[PDB]
Amino acid sequence: MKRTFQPSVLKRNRSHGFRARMATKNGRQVLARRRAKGRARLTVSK
Amino acid sequence: AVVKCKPTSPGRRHVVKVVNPELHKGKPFAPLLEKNSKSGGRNNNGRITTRHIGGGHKQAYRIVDFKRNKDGIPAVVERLEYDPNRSANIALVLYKDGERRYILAPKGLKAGDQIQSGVDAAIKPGNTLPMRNIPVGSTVHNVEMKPGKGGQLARSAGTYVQIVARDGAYVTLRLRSGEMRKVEADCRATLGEVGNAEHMLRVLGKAGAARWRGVRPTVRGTAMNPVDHPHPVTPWGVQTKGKKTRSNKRTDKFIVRRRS
RNA sequence: UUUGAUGUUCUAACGUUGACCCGUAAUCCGGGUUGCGGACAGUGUCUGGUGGGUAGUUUGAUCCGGUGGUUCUGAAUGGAAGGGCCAUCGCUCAACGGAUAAAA
RNA sequence: GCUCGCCGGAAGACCAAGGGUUCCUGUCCAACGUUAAUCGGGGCAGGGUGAGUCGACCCCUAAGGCGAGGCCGAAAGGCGUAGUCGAUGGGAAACAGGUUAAUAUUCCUGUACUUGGUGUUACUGCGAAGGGGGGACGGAGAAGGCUAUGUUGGCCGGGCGACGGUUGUCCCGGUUUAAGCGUGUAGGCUGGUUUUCCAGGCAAAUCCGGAAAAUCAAGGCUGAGGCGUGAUGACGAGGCACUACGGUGCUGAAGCAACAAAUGCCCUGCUUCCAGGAAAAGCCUCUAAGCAUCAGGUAACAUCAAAUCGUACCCCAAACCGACACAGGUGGUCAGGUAGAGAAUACCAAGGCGCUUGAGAGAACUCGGGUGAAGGAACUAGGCAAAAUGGUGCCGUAACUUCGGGAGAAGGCACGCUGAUAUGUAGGUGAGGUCCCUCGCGGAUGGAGCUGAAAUCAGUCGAAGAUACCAGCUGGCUGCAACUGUUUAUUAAAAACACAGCACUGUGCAAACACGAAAGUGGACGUAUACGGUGUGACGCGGCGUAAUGAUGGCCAGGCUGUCUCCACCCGAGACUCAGUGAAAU
RNA sequence: AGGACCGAACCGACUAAUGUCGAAAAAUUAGCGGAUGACUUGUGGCUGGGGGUGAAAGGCCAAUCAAACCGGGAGAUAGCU
Repeated sequence: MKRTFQPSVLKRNRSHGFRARMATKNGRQVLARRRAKGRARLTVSK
Repeated sequence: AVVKCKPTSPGRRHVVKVVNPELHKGKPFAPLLEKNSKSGGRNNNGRITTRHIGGGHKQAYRIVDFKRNKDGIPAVVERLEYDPNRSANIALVLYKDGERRYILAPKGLKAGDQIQSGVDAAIKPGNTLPMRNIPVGSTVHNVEMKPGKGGQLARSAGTYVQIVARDGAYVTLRLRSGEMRKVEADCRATLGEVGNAEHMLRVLGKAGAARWRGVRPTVRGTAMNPVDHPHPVTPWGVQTKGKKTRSNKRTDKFIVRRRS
């Protein structure tokens, strides 16, 4: 059975990319939370 | 014409086709073509607003001249074509000035006939005359409700409206629904009745006909769960089967009679 | 003379998902012209009815007090309203120590 | 290195997505490989990715997203125009051979091709977000020419050979060559030349469209393939000389005919059908504004540039998704020989592998199978499972029926091989010669040669010739449901859901209905022969019947058999012993 | 021509067996139905939680659905263990 996750760089970038996050106001808040927490990888990117 | 298919198999056993030999067996006039992207019942929000709509064979929208603003320009009807967007076939018209357009083909229109629009036009079927000029007690179609609107009434196959009285600047029209409407005289209309009157004889044979025509399966209320459907009421709680919903109070002044 | 309810007509309010022109290589939008309706429709507050479509729930007590007398008191003074004192009265509120005025 | 076996429409080769050096070499068994391992997709070091012609990049855009102004909404924010993104699509160009341990359509050898800038030469009107053509399209199906590809024959080099014969009608290996260039054929499309005029193509136009005429009847467009150049070039079986003994250098004969032939090309072709089958850009043409001694364009020549990014490796898997080196899943292309209708099936070429625990014995028992005396469903809730038929050709095929179907109903007989018909027939293809020719890829004779079913007779071997794999059990009664189809991913595939049809009701369009505080949308760029909701579900009169249909419920009959009386033997993996690694619930 | 017939790839799992601390958190073998469409699939987007979608089973919404997941109210409350 095909599993739930089917990798695709284009889909990943356009769904969870930094530009996608910044497009919406809430994504900016999510990025701010990530920066405050201090995680090295703010978002998924190559 | 009407033809009954041999019952060679299920899906042909109950098939009745409406064959029109005089239709054009070729591509439509490309310059007047335009794309028609299906919506599947979705809207701007992307949710479903109308049910039982989706799929279907791809079709191209043909621009049809309903207003008929070419006044005093005699034209020749080149041929007839099948318009997927209308239940009635369309007709290609070439004007003397050298321009081509589409019109609705009435019952008595065939290839090679002559047509003319404007007030200075004869009484032959298909001509565009104001209802003021059209004699009372006649049959017309593609009637306009406002000057220059284009025409909205009697646009389906074999549909026509009767001019029943003439009250000065307004005219009374009986529609195929039994509706008596009062319309301004300056509005334009087309003589005769729409063609392709045999549109009723088709039965579509099987599910696939409607499926590729654009209709999707309909689910009855009883089979639905209480949460999904109230189950005689509509899915949204409106009581159907004998409950009028006409509440406008704006166009009622143009209403003379109600359906009986 | 104030006039309102109603009837006919009209435009200056108002609608125009009618037409023409401009910003504009623009089905949007705004502006200028006109025609169509026009004090109708619609909108804002209030209100009568419907409204499992939706939402919160169930399966002589008590609260309210009717009347009386008593200036006991009555929030600046004098009244009045509201409270206290004594009498009586309205519910087999009987699920009768009665959990809500209001629930299958 | 030699044997045995498996895949071979894949268990082979390419890719797309997805991983990111797992690719090659040197080097070691610290940890992993369900055991050892000197080995590896493991540890460390080094090397490896070469693009004007491959793709990305870039021009345009569909679905969709963002959205200057603008509308709406307490704010957040929602919608949307001009515009901007967005390939899953449309635009320009490369092929053959060779090379490393890893790149090649990128490097080397040869032939080229495409887009723009610069300068010269001779001409000329140029000039658009504007107009016209094209780009630009569905389903199904038949034929003709082709090609990739394969068979035979001729030719070339070799062989005559360890168990009988094999200088012979014998055997082995080769018999390949691209893109570009010119001819342009088979085939398909279309009637052309000239003049005059027209409120049409939101301005104009010599461009498109329309109307008139005089002229010929041919012209024009598209178009695979073949033919010569490409190429007395590369490649080429095989032999020769050295080998760090893995391998490297020299050489190199023939390189032809016929047949069959595809899902690939002519073919976005042609014929029919309703379900009527994208958009834009590049591209050819017309002019508007402005300039026409310019500028610009055309045709030829020389030159410059064509940047940047990925270029290893896996890609039906050990490397991707499944926590695993997981019996699972992953889109497209090429995909040959024999028998075969077939990409099915059995054995093979090319190419790739023996799947990361084995060695002994052959207990009960478990798992998957083969055989079997008699009965042939007596076992079982139940023919559950097992057993049996299964293909081609000839004859024949009942009741019912909506006249289509039932039906392959059911049921009867021949299938192998050899000679003749016929030194392989009919059929298909078709050489050379000859005659014509509006003269080349042009039309007739002709059958050379190749391929080539089906059928009759006679003979012949076997217990059995559709002898292997592949490959319907059959009929009757009967309730349900029109049928096809879909559903409870992961215990219910059905009588359930859905269905074409039927009937009621609502909606007159700024329509109803629904998402939205409202804007605005689908309905519908449709409109009463249109759409929404409701109940039933073909057809004849929710009730009665209903042909066909059904992995539907039940019963019966013919064959069949290990289901059973009753199990017995045998074939493979466990179970048992030895060596190495090594959990669990509780 | 057939929402035609037998039948490969492809789709699904209707029957049987093994697998239940299996190779697989529904798998494998032979039968099985469709296999020109009411078919399937690659890619690219839209429909978002009283909401979406649903040929409709109370089915699916990333192994969780008669109301998903993540952080907070929140150390909710528990006459209960």
